[PDB]
Amino acid sequence: PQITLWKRPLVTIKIGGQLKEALLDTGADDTVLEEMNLPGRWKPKMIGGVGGFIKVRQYDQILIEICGHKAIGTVLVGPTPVNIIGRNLLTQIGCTLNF
Amino acid sequence: PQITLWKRPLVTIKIGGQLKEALLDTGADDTVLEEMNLPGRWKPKMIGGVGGFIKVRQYDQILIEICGHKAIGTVLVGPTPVNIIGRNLLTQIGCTLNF
Ligand SMILES: CC(C)CN(C[C@@H](O)[C@H](Cc1ccccc1)NC(=O)O[C@H]1CO[C@H]2OCC[C@H]21)S(=O)(=O)c1ccc(N)cc1
Repeated sequence: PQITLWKRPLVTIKIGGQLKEALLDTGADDTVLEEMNLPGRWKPKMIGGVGGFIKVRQYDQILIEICGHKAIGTVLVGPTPVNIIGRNLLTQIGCTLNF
Repeated sequence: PQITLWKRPLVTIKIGGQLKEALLDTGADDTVLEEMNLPGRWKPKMIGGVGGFIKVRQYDQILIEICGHKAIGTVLVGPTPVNIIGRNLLTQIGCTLNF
C-alpha cells in the first residue's frame, strides 16, 4: 500500500503473539518497542535521540508481522513513548520513501 | 525519487542560503535542525523525543529545499542529535511510504 504522512504512520504489528500499533519510522535505525516481557536472552543497549538516551534490551531474530508482511530481526525493548518500526525491519517488508 | 532504507535516508537541504545534510524521518512530527543562525523572529518552544525534552527556537514560514523540492514551514532549531526532516515538511514535498 501507500501511506501518506498527514498523520503519524501507525500500523498494526504482530509480535510474540500480540497485536500492537507501531510507527513506520524511516528515521530509526532499529526497531524499538514499548516495554514488554519477551522471553529469551538479550543484550543491554542504549539508543539516543531527541532528549538524550534510553536503556533498552536488544533481542535478536524476533519475528514481527507488519501489515501482513513478515520480518525477522533485531527488536529493542525499553521505555519508549511509542512503538517504532525501524529500517532494520522496513527494508525486509520492501518499504521505500517516494516523492 | 524512490529511496530504499538499507542506509539512512540522508539528503541535502538548503535553508537560509546554506546547504546541510538531513535525515528524512517519518517518525518525526516536526523538523528539528542543529544549532544555526537563522533570520526572522523566533519563539522558544519545547519538543520531546525518545530520551526526553529539549528547548528549541521555533521559526515559522521558513523556506527550505529538500532534494530540489521546495517547502515553506516551521523549523525548530536546537540540540538535536541530527538534522531531521519531519512530516510537516515531508507532506509538502509529496512524500509517502510505499511497500
Ligand atoms: C531522532 C531520530 C534520529 C531517531 N529517533 C526516531 C525518530 O523518528 C523519533 C521517533 C519518536 C516519535 C515519537 C516519540 C518519540 C520518538 N521521532 C522524533 O524524535 O521526533 C520529534 C520531532 O518531531 C516530534 O514528533 C515525535 C517526536 C518529536 S529515536 O526515536 O530517538 C530512535 C533512535 C534509535 C533507534 N534504534 C530507534 C529510534
